[PDB]
Parts: sequence; structure tokens; C-alpha cells
Amino acid sequence: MRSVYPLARRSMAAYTMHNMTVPEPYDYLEDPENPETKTFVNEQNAFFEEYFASEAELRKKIFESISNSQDYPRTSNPSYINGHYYYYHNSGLQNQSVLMRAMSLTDTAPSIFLDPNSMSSDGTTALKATAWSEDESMLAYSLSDKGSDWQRIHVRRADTVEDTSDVIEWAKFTAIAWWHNLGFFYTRYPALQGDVDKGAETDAAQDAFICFHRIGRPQDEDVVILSVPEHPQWNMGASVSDCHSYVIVVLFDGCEPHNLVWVAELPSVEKGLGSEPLVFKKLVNEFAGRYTYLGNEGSTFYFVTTRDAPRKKIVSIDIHTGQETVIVEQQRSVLSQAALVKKTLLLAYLEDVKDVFYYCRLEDPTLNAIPLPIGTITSFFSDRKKDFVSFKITSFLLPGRSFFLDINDPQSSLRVFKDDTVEGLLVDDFVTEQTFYNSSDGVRIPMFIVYRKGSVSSESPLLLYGYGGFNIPLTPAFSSSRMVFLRDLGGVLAVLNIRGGGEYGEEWHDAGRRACKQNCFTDFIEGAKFLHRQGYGSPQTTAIMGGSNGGLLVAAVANQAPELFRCVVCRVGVLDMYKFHKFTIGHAWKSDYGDPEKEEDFRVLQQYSPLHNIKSGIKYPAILVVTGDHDDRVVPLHSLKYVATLQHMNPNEGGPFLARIEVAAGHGAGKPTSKILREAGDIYTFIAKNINASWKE
Repeated sequence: MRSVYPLARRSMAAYTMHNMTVPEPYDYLEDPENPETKTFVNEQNAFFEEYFASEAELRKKIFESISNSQDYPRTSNPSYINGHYYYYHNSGLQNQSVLMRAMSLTDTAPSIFLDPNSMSSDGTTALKATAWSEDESMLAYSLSDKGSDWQRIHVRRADTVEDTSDVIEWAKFTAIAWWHNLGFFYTRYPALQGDVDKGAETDAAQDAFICFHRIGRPQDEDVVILSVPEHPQWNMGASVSDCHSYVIVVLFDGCEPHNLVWVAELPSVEKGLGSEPLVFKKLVNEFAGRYTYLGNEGSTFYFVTTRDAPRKKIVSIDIHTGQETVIVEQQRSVLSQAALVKKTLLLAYLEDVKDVFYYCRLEDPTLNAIPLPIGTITSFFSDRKKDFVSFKITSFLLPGRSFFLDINDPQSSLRVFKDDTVEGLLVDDFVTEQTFYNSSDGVRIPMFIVYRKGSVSSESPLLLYGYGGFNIPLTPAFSSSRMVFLRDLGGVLAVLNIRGGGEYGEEWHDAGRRACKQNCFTDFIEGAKFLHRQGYGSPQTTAIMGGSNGGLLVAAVANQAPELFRCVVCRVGVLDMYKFHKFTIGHAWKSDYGDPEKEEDFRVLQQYSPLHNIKSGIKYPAILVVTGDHDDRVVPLHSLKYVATLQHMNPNEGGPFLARIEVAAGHGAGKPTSKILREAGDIYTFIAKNINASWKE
């Protein structure tokens, strides 16, 4: 097309930054308050709508298709307790989850057991915490209301499931710790945050204090068990031993991972509850790293330990002498969940952003694996005395699957306890896989590719998704948008974890941060080569998109191979690194970028800034940028600068320019589902339009 466009004005304004007179001809759109910027935004929306007017029919079709994937019943892990199967359910039109029991694995109609949606007229409270008991006669659960401690917490039984007259009041972030038939320890503070003589606006809730509680009795007949007197600005919890004759207590200073371990002898049943807390034997009184109790056996205890190992090794501990031994030295990856049942330690490793299971005996610690599908843990239930165990895997085209097995021979006992259903899915037809390829200089880079059973070729649309930064990896999780991409248009989804994120942790950040960050944008480009050299798809039509810093990278890769791609989408990204620290909360990511006044930081920055590298003549893909006009996460001046500059710089070359925007009235409130759903529909109909995706007819 050779049609005209609004004349994006250019001014002589040029802040001479570091003795360099960089032109800033678009000082107009550095503030929403001008009329010029508002009218330019209006014209951008009008042009995008005009471009999509003809394809609006299929756009509405795909929008309905994606919107149809927002209501979904979702189950959770099972629990075989006292001959029943307790598990969670969800219908879709409600705001909390329900809990109920089934007589067996193949129950047809379950029986409701816990409905948090009824006891309150608002019905906004939810089960914040839960705990069974040795006698299994009652489930102690916390009913948290609107976050604040002004709360109603209730209890319903099991044999009768009426509600007893017993309440736990004035507690936040509680770890209920039940012991046989007497009761449980729970957290609270002195003075019960009583009003009248009350100040501090419930700030930091000083003097955390755990005390026992016995059902049936009033609140006053309780014996305090531990409250840190000298360091009241802490937060601690407690739990009981498997023998249930001893109690252990964990403590935490602020939110520091560092932890100290304190064990204790709980008084026996024959003496009720003792008058004084017994001696709390001191094993670790330090602040090295995070500890987490997993189990015990007589004179032994076992913990997940991050001490001298940021990858959460697993170690035993002995009390009566203190001499120590190591169970599992940390592997090449990090931990997600762990458990100790009967005569096996059962572990899950977050290897290359996917959880792999292993079971370890007590003589051969070899990590014997199971062929669970590609994905990650999202839930776990395990009891030492119950041989049944279960877990839940989630992935891209695996919205959620609860599996179960025993602990005798884990090979064949693995089975699908529950599979969630969303209309229009067969699961097995979409196979996911991982593949490693060499980088630009020769370090292995992973790639999660989801694709059909060999039903795609050089002609199939190929999409890339990446965010890559801020130590936060893009773990495999379901998204309805990827669902529509896989099932509605015959495309394949390739997610690459470029250097910068939390795929390998702080080392991964070090591989792609600040000065050494630049090569990251190179390596991603190399990925586009590999996926086309192998055979999956063709460079003649391909798509990429990402968000925030990812929205940056999908634009940065426009420099190294400008012609190679065919269409890209950037969302809520940073698009001008020269106004980085001067606006909004952006400067808070200095650790990633750095200020534009440091010498070497600006020297590295100025060679890759997207607003200083778009250049005429060269060939560019089709670019879409989507942005909200007042979103304070990333101020939208950068997106408007980018789109206007290349709208008025390279007219008759590779493009075009697309500027999807979120203009409305009433900023500063929450985001309803309508906005996100319509925006996802718009971006997905754009990609489906341009990269030549064949709709499932």
C-alpha cells in the first residue's frame, strides 16, 4: 500500500545527551496531557481498525473462540485419608474452590464436604490454611477474610459436618500444627490487637507468638508455647513430629531466607499439656540459609537445606550428639517439592524449566526416574504413614493433570487420577518436546517446542515467545491463547529461554545482564536460524511476540536480522532506553540496565537502543505494538515514540506499522476480564492474519 498517514510531527528539540545531540523530534508525546498526543493516538487506533476492517469477521470468530476458553472446571491433587478421597473442585462461575470426598477412585457423584462460599453473605472468605489430625475427626482450617485480621474462621466436622462452636481469632499467616486428640498450635500476638488503646495501623504486627488451642474449650484455656521476647520483629511457626510426641519450631527474621532450627519435646498425652514449654533443644541458632522440615525417624530428622547450596540440597540432622551426614548433595538444578514416605525420599527437580521426578531408597540414593510428561509440578500431597501419593503436572497444552501412584514400584502404578477438560481438546494430538541448540558462540540453549504429531511442514506458521530477564523464567503453564494457537490455526509454539531470566537463576542473570546482556539479543536471533535450518517452518513467514522486557527483545532482534522475520508483536515493553530512569518505576530495574549517565553503561546502551537503530532502506517485518495509555508499569511514551518515528522514517519498505492501544476513561482501577480478552483476541487475529495460519475448517 502507498496510502497517506498522519504526519507525525518532528521538532528541533534535541537534548544534547553526553555531548551528543541526539534529536528528540517527538517531545510532543512525552506526556499524555497534550492534545496532539491524544489525537495521534486516536489516528493510530483508527488506522489499525481500518486495516482490520475486512478481516474483522474472522477476528470476531477467533475472539469468540478464545473467550470460550475462560470457563473451565479445575480439580487438584487427591488424598486417600481414612478410606475416602478428599480433593478440590471448581465450577467456573464462582470465586473460591470447594472441597469434597469420594468413596473411591471411580466415584460417579461426589459428596460435598467444605464450601467456603456459603457461610458469609459476602462469601469472600477462603481456606487460607488446612490441617488434618491423627484421629482424623476434624479439619482445622483458617477462613481468611479480605486479608485483614478482622476475620471469621469456622470449623465443620467429618462424621457429621455440622459446625462446632469454636473459633480462632486474631491470627494472620498461620501454620496450624495439630497433635493427636488435644488440639493444635497457632499464631497470634499479645493484646489480641485490641482496639481502643490501639495504634501502628497494624504495621509489622510485632511480637509473633505461637500458643496451643484445644477444641471445645473457650479461648482463655490455652497455654502459650513460644514467643520471641528479645527479637519481637520476627515471624515463626511450628509443626509436630511424626511420632507426635515432639514439636519443632521454625523462625524467620523479616523475609530473609536464612533460618535457624529449634527442636522441642512435646509433653506426653498422659500429662495433658504441660504448664511450661519444655526445653526447646537448640540445634541451629544462626542465619545462614533457608531450612525446611520434611520428616524424621527416631533419632534422625531430614530437611531441605539451602545452606552453602543455593540449589537446595537435602540433608539429615541428628540431635543427641550433633554429628552430621548428607543425604542428597544438590544436583545441577533447583528444587520445587520434596517428600519423605515410608522408606523412600521422593524428589522433583526443576531441570531446564521442567520438573523431573525421582525416588530414592535408603541404601541406593540413585535418582531413578519416571516418564512423566514435560511440564512442572503445581501441587503436591504426601503422608508418611499413607503409601498412596499423588501430584499435579501443568504445561502449555496440558492445562492440568493429577496423577497418582504408590511407593513400591513407581513404574506401572503411575496413572491419571484426573484430567481437566476444556471444550475442543484431545491432548495427545499435540506433542511437546525440548531441544537444545548451540548458541552464537557455543553454549547450549534450550527450546520448548509444542507441535502436532508430524502434521506441520515448512509452510506451517511458527511462533516464538520470550521474556528473558529479571531472574523470572517463563515456566511451562497453560494459557488459553496458546490453546487457540495450537487447536484453531494449525500452528506450532516455540518458547525459548534466552539468557537473562531465572531459567538457571543468578548465573542465568549473569549470562545476560547489563554489560554482557547484548549477546543475549544475538543468541535469540541465532535461534531463528536453527528452527529454519532444522526444517520446522520457513523464514518466508514467521512470528515472534513477548512482553515487557520480552517486548523489548522482540524489537531488539530487529537490528541483527531485520529482514529475516516476517511479523512481530511487542507488548508493555521498554522502547526507549534514553528516558529510562527519568520516568515512573522504570529506574527500579537499574540492576538490569543502568542509568544513562554512567560512562560504560551508556556506551553499551547506545549501540542497541531501538529508537536509535531503526533505519530506512533496510527490510523490516510487520510490527505490532500494544500498549495501555496510562499503565504505570511501563509508561507508554516509548511505544508511541517508536511507532511514530518508524511510521515517518521508512514508508515504502518492510512493515507495516501497527499501534494497538488501550484508550479509555477511568485509569487507576482494576482491570476487568473484557479488556485482556479483547486485546488477546486482537493480537491473535493479527498474527493469524499475517503469518498465513490456516484456520481449522
